Amino acid sequence: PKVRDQEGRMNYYWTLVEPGDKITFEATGNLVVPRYAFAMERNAGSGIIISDTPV
Amino acid sequence: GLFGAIAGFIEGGWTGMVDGWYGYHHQNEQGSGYAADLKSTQNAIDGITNKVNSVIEKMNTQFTAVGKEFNHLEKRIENLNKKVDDGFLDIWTYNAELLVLLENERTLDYHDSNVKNLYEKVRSQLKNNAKEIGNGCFEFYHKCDNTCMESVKNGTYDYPKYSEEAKLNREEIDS
Repeated sequence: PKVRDQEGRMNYYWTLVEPGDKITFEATGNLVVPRYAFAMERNAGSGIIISDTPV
Repeated sequence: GLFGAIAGFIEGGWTGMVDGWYGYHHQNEQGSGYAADLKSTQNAIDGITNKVNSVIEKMNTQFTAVGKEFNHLEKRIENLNKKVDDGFLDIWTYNAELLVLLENERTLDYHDSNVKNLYEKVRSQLKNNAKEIGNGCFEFYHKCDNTCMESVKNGTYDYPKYSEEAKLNREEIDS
């Protein structure tokens, strides 16, 4: 069904890469390759808040 | 209340007594005035601080868990999460309200007991040498100077020392 002027669909995926691990890509079509990835470290005491309150 | 002294046989408080929770008011030839009883007030302050500590010290602040998000095919675990959140909230809300109510009743009774115990200590000492005139007040059958007054507020009052005096005045109105 046409959503936002588009009869097609795109599904977005994600994963995590361990240190010293290789990730491989292989396709003959229909691949939207990553360009900008992210390196991160977990804090502990953080979360997500849904609000309209000003900052 | 539970011990009959506060709002009981001692009808009201002393606004003019600002330096303590319990104590005495005296009146003799030297002078008058309110004076706090250190021992009862000091112990009671320790007890209430212990009581408040025993409630709040173990209520350490904690890190609240992340508010979970679920999709349309996760209603069962969404409801389970809602059941968990609601279950804990009801218990803490009900217990905290009920605990404070029960604790507050004991706090007032504790103050009532300390007044009654303080009154009994004085009554146990004076015996026939003074007349119980109600409202927690004693009228002496003998002259009690400032030095004599502190002996009553100490547990030292010498009944035989004023007995011969107080006996004569007692039987004088008794006859």
